[PDB]
Amino acid sequence: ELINMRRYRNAARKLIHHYSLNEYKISDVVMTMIFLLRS
Amino acid sequence: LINMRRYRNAARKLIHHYSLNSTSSTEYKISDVVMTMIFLLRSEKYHSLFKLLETTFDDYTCRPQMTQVQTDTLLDAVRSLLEMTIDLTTVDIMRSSFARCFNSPIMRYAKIVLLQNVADKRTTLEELLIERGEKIQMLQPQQYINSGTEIPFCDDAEFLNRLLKHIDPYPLSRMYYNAANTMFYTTMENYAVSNCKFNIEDYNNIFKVMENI
Amino acid sequence: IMRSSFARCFNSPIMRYAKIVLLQDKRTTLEELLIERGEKIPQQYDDAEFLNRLLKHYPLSRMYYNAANTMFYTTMENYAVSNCKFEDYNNIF
Amino acid sequence: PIKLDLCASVKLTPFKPMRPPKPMQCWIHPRRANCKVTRPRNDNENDMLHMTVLNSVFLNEHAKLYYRHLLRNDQAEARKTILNADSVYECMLIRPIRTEHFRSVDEAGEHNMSVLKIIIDAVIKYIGKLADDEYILIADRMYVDLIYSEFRAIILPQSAYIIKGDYAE
Amino acid sequence: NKVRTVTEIVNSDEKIQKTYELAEFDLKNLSSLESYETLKIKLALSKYMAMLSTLEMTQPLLEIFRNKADTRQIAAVVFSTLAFIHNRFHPLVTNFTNKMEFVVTETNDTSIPGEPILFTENEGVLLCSVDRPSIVKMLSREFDTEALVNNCNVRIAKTFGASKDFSITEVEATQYLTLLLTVEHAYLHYYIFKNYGVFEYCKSLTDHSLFTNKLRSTMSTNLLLSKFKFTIEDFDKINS
Amino acid sequence: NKVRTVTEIDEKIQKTYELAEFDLKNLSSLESYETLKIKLALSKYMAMLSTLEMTQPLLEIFRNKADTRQIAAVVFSTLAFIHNRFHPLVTNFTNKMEFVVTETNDTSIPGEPILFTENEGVLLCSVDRPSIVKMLSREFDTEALVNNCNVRIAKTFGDFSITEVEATQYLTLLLTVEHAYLHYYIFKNYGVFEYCKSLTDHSLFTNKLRSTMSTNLLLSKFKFTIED
Amino acid sequence: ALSKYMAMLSLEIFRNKADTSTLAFIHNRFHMEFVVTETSIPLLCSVDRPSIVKMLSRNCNVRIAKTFGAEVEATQYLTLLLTVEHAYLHYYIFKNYGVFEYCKSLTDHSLFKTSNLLLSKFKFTIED
Repeated sequence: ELINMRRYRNAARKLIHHYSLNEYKISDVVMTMIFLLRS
Repeated sequence: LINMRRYRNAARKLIHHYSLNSTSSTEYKISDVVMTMIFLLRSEKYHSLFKLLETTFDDYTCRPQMTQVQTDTLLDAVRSLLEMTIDLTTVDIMRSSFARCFNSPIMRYAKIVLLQNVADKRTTLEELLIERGEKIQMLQPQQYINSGTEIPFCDDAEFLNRLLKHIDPYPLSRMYYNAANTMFYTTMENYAVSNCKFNIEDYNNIFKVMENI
Repeated sequence: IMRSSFARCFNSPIMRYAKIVLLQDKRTTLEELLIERGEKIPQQYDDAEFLNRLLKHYPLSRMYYNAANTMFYTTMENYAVSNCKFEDYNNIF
Repeated sequence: PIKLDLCASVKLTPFKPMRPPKPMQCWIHPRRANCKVTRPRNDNENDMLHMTVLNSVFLNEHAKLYYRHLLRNDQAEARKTILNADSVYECMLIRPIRTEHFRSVDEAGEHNMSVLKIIIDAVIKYIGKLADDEYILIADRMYVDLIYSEFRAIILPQSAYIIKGDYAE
Repeated sequence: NKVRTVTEIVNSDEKIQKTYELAEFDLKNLSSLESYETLKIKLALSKYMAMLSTLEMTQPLLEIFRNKADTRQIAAVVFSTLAFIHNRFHPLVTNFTNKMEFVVTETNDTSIPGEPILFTENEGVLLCSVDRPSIVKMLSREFDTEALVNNCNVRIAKTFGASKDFSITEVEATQYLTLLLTVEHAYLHYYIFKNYGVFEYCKSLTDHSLFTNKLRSTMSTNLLLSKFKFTIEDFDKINS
Repeated sequence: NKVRTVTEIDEKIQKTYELAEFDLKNLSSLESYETLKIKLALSKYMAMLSTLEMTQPLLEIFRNKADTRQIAAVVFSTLAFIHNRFHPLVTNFTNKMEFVVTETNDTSIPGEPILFTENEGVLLCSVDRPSIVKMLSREFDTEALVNNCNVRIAKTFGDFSITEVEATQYLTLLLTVEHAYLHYYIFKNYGVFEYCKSLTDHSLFTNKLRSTMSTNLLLSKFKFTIED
Repeated sequence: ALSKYMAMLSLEIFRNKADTSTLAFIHNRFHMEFVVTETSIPLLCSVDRPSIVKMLSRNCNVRIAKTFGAEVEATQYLTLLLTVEHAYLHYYIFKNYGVFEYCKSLTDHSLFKTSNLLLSKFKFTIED
């Protein structure tokens, strides 16, 4: 597996959840966007 | 599908800035790093650098290891993307920049940093100088210019005037910028590799002295 | 990550004991310096046109200045190396 | 608001000799207006300085800001008092190492019990420098303000009062 | 500020008065000064490169530095550059100590940060430490000869008022400027050496502010660098 | 500071001189001279030890659990040599000295293994030979250097059997019997009372030495302390 | 006098240490064993050669009217001559006053034909 998909799922979930709400890091955005790209 | 042209441009400019080779200065956004790293994820040849920048997301104290042929493969890949030669210190610069980027969270403004996260036993300038002086004193001066050798001043006035017209369009201010920036880059990287604390303060005291005189 | 945590733990110093660390005005009078030196003190046994040419080949003030400051600075160096206390110089000049 | 025993008892405008900082905020103590962070514009990657605005009431008879009476072997690189009329200003120079930073006691919630151990050691020896017959009072809170890195802890200026007792033997 | 010159005729009281904003003439003075400085800098560079060409430099400086083997050329070019600099500070002087030596540093173990070029006399004559890899990487640094580098009103004024072959680009101009500046700083260090001793050389290396003490007396009576002022972006916060 | 000298014959030209260079040269000469003198004294003393027919090394002189005669010989030699150091005119000690060589912790007082307490008729020197061996039982770091930045960097840019280690033991014994000699001085000058007081507080040596010794010392070359 | 001294001469002599008329010329102006030291105060004639090495090695209107009308060796040599002249003066004290008076002159110089000598023709001063 190129990217462990679990943390990608989790990061995407939490980032989008906080955005919907209205603590994070740029690397987190990187993991979420690559979660996206893989999906 | 995506625009490999823009992705390549972003990746190239970003590495140029991180490697300090380019005296050019430009602000980079999150979009830019996304652009570059997606390019890497698309560049099968550069997927080795892609794994390296993936591993940089880790504790950022690790030093990755790879076999020699893997090493020259990485070097050829980075040379191909840069179309400069290049060396492993540039790779360490890349990795340290990626680590210092990831660990830095999003902010409304750019945080200006100094090169660190390299190597491990903190070193000063004084004993660094001691070692340099000892080794150089132990090394024979391979050259010898004798007498008060005449300066070959090119007295040809028209030669100097053609040189002048040929350099007149040059914005000398840009020349100052590029030269000073490259000087600073080499000085600071030599400090980082030597693991000697770079002292920006006296570096600026140089400019202060210039202003005074 | 946990491996790296252990790595840094290994990279932490531990207790030591106390150590006697190390750390690296009076001007010698002329009399004893001169005594020692002398105690420590034999090996070897008109033209007008040329004069004018020498003359033609220099601000005199600056030249005497350079020579005099040279000699004064060397005398100060000799005093410093000898630890010797330094007016008699003015008596010379 | 100043008067005089003079028959006119003229109004005397309380001119302030110095110029207090305009940006009166502190990321270490954002709520504390009297806390003014000033990372000195210079291990030096984390050099530090901070000025605390207090009332001159906490000054003693010999012109000394009370809490300073129990600081010995002061790890703080620099520290001294200033006054601009009633207001006063304590500026403390510090410089942790690159991998070291100091953090406000406020809302610390620190789980490292040994860091708490060093903090409590600092404060306990501090108050131990007190004299038995001498009583102390604090006018800001029921605690002492302090900032601290894992490596060391540095007391903050305090609303301190020094009242001396007299035990009749 | 303002000057109100009176034009009149003594025959009658008829008088005339013109205010003259000295700012425009001060700006003309400043523009003439900047043009003259640019010209002198460019002609100094022209002389330097012309004497380099007369130094039978075949391959441009860049791969002169890439050349490990031809230390003859490295010594010749460094000696010529330092000669040109000292002549700039000493137009009368055009030759140096009879004997000269040059030593090259080719690794981190031999190359120092900050001052890749150094000197440490062998107690009889001064030897020229020169870090070839450092300058190799210096020139190898990609360059920005397209993005112009910088009061807005006076800037617009100088813009609009400004009524705007051997193979060389502006990149080598950057390269030669950088070499001249590095050798300038190194030569200042070596001036400190020759003028005050090796100990003072060392302390000035450790503290470039001492160049103010030792050269505000002499050099200012200026630098090629002194044309502009230089600093670090947002140096204030950088310091903290 | 700065000392400017004006030289002229109206044309006036004034030079400026920095006294820092003179201070530098003066200091460097001072440390070189002091190191030379200290090594000279060490060489002289170890040479008179060599002439003391000690065919066995000083550590062996402490492996002699039984032979306290040579222990007394070396103690008297060191003490008389130090007495000459502070009294170059005198090269000898009072007629008789008595020696007892302690051999246990309960017979050795911490800090002062060497001591001089009178038996009410004459001073007796109590020395714990095992303690002295423990002094000499520690390997000495003769490999890594020991320690202003600018002065240090600039100055850096400026056959019978003996070793650096042996020189270390010689310096150690010299300074130890030196401290013991200071105690003996307090004794001979101001009684049982004051030598004991100097033993308790060695700050007493301060005020007791400005009288004579200041009018110097091996150890004065360096200054010592403990960390933080 | 400087040109005459140059002419009869016709740091390098101080470079070759083993290579160890000026005094006679100065004697003529104002009117013998040799030894050279290498280590130096801050008829034998001692010569502190290291000191000598340290010596040797170490109107607008008128101008414009003229316009419209259209050396290191010198310092070294004069410094060396002045040093040799002071040495000759002290040797003269030795000859004409005595050994002890010569030493007193060395220690203190206030105690002191002269016109030809170039030392009397200029003044040098020192400021705190």
